[PDB]
Amino acid sequence: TFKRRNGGRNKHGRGHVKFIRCSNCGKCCPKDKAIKRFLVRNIVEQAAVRDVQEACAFELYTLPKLYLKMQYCVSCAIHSKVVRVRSRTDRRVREPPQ
Amino acid sequence: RTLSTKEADIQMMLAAEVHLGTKNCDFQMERYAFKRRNDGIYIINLGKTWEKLQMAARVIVAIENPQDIIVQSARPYGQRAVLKFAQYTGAHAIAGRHTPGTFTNQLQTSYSEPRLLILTDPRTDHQPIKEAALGNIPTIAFCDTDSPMRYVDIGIPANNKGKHSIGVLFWILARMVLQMRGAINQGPKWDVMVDLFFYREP
Amino acid sequence: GRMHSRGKGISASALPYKRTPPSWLKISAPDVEDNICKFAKKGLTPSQIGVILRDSHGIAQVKSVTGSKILRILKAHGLAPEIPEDLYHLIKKAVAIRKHLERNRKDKDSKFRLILVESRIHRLARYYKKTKKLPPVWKYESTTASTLVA
Amino acid sequence: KWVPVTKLGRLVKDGKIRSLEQIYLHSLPIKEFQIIDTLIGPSLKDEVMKIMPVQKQTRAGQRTRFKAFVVVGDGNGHVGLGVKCSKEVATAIRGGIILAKLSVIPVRRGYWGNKIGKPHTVPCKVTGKCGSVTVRMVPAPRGAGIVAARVPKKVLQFAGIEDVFTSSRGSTKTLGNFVKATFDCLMKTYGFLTPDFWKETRFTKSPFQEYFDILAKPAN
Amino acid sequence: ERERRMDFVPEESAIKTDLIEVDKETLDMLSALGMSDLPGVVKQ
Amino acid sequence: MQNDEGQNMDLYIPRKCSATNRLITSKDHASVQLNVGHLDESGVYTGQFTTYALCGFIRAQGDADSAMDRLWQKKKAEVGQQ
Amino acid sequence: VRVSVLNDALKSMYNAEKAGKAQVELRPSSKVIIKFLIVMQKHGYIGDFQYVDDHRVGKIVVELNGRLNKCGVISPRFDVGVATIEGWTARLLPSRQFGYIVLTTSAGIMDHEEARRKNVGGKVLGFFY
Amino acid sequence: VLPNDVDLLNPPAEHEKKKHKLKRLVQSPNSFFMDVTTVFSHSQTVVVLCQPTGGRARLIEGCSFRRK
RNA sequence: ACUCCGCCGGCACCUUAUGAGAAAUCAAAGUUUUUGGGUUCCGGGGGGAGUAUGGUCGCAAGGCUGAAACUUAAAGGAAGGAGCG
Ligand SMILES: [K+]
Ligand SMILES: [K+]
Ligand SMILES: [K+]
Ligand SMILES: [K+]
Ligand SMILES: [Mg+2]
Ligand SMILES: [Mg+2]
Ligand SMILES: [Mg+2]
Ligand SMILES: [Mg+2]
Ligand SMILES: [Mg+2]
Ligand SMILES: [Mg+2]
Ligand SMILES: [Mg+2]
Ligand SMILES: [Mg+2]
Ligand SMILES: [Mg+2]
Ligand SMILES: [Zn+2]
Repeated sequence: TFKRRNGGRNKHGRGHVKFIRCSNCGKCCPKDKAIKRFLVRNIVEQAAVRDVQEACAFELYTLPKLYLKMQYCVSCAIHSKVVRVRSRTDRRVREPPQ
Repeated sequence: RTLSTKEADIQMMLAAEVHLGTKNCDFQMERYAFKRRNDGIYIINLGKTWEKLQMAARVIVAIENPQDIIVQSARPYGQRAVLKFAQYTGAHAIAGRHTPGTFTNQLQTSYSEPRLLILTDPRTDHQPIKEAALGNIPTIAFCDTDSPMRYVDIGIPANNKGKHSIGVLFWILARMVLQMRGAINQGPKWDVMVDLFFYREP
Repeated sequence: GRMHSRGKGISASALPYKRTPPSWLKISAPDVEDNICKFAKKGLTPSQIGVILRDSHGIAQVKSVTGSKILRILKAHGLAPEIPEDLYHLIKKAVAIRKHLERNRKDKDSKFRLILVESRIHRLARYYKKTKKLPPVWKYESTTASTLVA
Repeated sequence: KWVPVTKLGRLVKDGKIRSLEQIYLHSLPIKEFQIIDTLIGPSLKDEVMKIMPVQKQTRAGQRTRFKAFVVVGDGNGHVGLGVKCSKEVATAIRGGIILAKLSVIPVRRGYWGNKIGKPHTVPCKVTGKCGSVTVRMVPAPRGAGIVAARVPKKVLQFAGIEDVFTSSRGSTKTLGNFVKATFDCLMKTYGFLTPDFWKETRFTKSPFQEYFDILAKPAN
Repeated sequence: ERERRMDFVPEESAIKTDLIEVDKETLDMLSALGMSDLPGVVKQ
Repeated sequence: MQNDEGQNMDLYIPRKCSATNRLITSKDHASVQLNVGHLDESGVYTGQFTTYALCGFIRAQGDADSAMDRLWQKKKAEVGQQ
Repeated sequence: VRVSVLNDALKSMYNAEKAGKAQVELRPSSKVIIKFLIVMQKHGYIGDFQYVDDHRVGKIVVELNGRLNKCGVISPRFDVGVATIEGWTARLLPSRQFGYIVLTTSAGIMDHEEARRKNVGGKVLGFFY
Repeated sequence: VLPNDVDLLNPPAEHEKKKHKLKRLVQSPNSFFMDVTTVFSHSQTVVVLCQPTGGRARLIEGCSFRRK
């Protein structure tokens, strides 16, 4: 039984795609199959912004942000709850959630 | 100068924005669209809209018993026009939600066997249109540029979204049905006011 | 589609329904054939003779003015090359690939294309021998091919 | 007694409609089995084809329901097939008989060669499909008999077919699809446009339009 | 409560037959019908 | 259909779709038969009409609307309607 | 590549007829296609068809009337003597009362009923009913 | 347009205009000649009156060309 | 560079059945008992078995070609309105 029209990856009109290494376990996974999430958050957690802002040595200073691109294998994405098992009808929804 | 019955109706339909279509046109509605403007909106050919209204009226008058005609609307803007349309033409109006099995389940109280079915929008009234195809029930429907034509025998190209467009269309159709019965005098005028068909918000 | 690929292109010329020359074309058939012979003696081929006539003389189709195709006109004057133009260009391409391939032994892509070009040479040469446009014993030889062309 | 709930039920109850062909002509659904008993009732003849138990797995055990295949027909061009599932064998049979009547179709019959006597075979080559089962019927000469397996043969006899050649492909041991495929090609006998149907259509008023006044008046 | 809707009818209809605003494409649509002489129709 | 003598041997003659010319079978519940009324000089229904039958096939394709429009554009020019 | 222009012509008509089209274009045209259409036209299975000259091969537009159930070629074109026509009709035609097999004989392209009258055999082109 | 709302033998002159040159009922070229000394609209040669391109040759703003 | 209309070619996607299918599903896996456009390869219950043997290629690992005796009743695929069920 064929579960997905895309076969679980995103590859059309090409033979080979070089793999990436899972950010969690290091497993090799084709880049077009890996679950990718681009996390942008303040380098200082919200629980410490007040303290760090009070101790600032500059009248004005914008706290930088932390940019991290996370690439998971399927096993880690499911285990870490980055993605969840969806019903047969909901599997086709490709739009990101709210 | 004096305006013919067609020029007066087309003048009335222009004021109600009956000619303003959607930004998308179904391939089976292209024959009624006139031109597309740079805005992307399609303009319905009001000349053909009037002709289909006449054809629909000819089908309605041929029904010996008006109670066999059922006119309904799912969206609130048309729930007022259908009630008034059935008041003057003698049809049977069903405003609100259509109960599945009405045309097929012979044992439920709401069961009916209409000879004709009138609808305001095929896209929103897909249930009665789908169910009418199980009982040899022809259907008339007001169809916008992006309306599916499946199981629609007579499609009237018009704007079935605006509150004024829906009211005017049923007002003109009700007048045509009565004028073809000889109940009222010919011409583009009618003692009834069109505003009785427009949607009355709470 | 293409003989030696998966291409499915359809781009091509579309001849008009009017086979006669336009009313604004005043050049006569003897004048046109004089130019065709004049260009052939300069080394031009039938393909690039018609291009000059179309672009610089307003002659869309030589057959409409003269009633004969360019190659037929050249043959009547003994100016048709011994090797047909299209076969000549395939040999020239095969020579170019082989010359490139002698310095690039690891260019396996070129080695693949050389096989396709030479097989195209042999299919066309076979046809020309059947129609007697080439000598009956004519044979394509990679060793001596470069002497024929260029 | 019978209290019709449909327009056709009232007209048949009144007596305005007196033949199934008048209903078939307008392709009207028949939703009351008493209509069929009023038009071709006395000439019909039911026959249970098979009782098929089906099971649904449950926590406590397996729920067994019985599925009855019933064929009805007068042997003169009308045949019907009904299948009902019920918890009791008797209840399934009674409901299957009702379903068979509600699905009765007209079966067109023709002549193999010369048109001598009454029609005895199918008018053309006709095939029907259900699941993997395909049943083919080829016109046969008079006296050839019904060359078919038991399941198609029973249906063809009730339809009034006397002589036909048949062939099958697929899982005919699936009786449900075998009988349904046979019934499928019998209803296609009126769908094939032969040259004798090329004559232009002369429309007639439908029963609902002809008797609007009788239908307008409520029945009490 | 029928009077809330039925009897409610203003002295002036919401559909003004005069001063009808139309687009360039709409005017050309009426010309094809030969109805470019309507009183209300006027370009924006 | 007709025996060698002449007697009819069909239960009935099914209608043919006015657009596609297909036969309409007894179970084609998506097929509809439509009537278009005739008017007089004044424009009042005169009790006369033209009948059109459509098969479920064409209505399911969504081509009934255009088929009816063409069939009426021709018929009305023949019976004087306009 | 294009092997049988007749197959393309008849396949196009059969698909158009099932979709309920009134017209259909056949390209390329050939004198075999035209003579096959004429046999269908004489028996009232198609309406008026028109040949368009394009200086290359031509095109044909065929008017359909909804009477054509199916039309197809038989490939390869087997030889058919007069005595073997009966077997072919029992195979390709719905019944012994309508439907025609088109043959190419030395006397011209004709249906199998005309071939029996003239007592001439030939090769099968196609069939229709 | 729907298949039955069009006539294959008499298509609108605007529809055939936008069809591919090879897919019209009769093949017709989209090219033409013009005066300036005739020049082909899609000339592959450098005349500098016209500059060849992937399609129509780029003409010069200075001179005026007359189609013929 | 961007905006709008269109043509040809390409990787795909979305809706839909008038189609097909055991179904999953497929705009081709459609135009098939109403069976025929052209052509190549290839399958005939499950195992034994890609094994034995012979040949051939390879430095080798192995590749290509490739059985039988015998054994077995299954192995396997999909899973009023809607679905062949
Ligand atoms: K993925
Ligand atoms: K090219
Ligand atoms: K594209
Ligand atoms: K139930
Ligand atoms: Mg699994
Ligand atoms: Mg590619
Ligand atoms: Mg790979
Ligand atoms: Mg091609
Ligand atoms: Mg090849
Ligand atoms: Mg899909
Ligand atoms: Mg086969
Ligand atoms: Mg085996
Ligand atoms: Mg049920
Ligand atoms: Zn991982």
